Amino acid sequence: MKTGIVNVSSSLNVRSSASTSSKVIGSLSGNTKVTIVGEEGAFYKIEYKGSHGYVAKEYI
Repeated sequence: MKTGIVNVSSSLNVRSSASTSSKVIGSLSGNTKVTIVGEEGAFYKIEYKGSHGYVAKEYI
């Protein structure tokens, strides 16, 4: 139930998987609400903008 808050930094690149080679695919907004839904590697799974992208958990 409890959601996580994205670290209101200044910039954050969203990948397509727990791989850097995946490259960028979209940009997420800080302070955005995301209902976590699983995790893999040094990244977590989320669902926003009707789409899904991986994000670092260490930064959050």
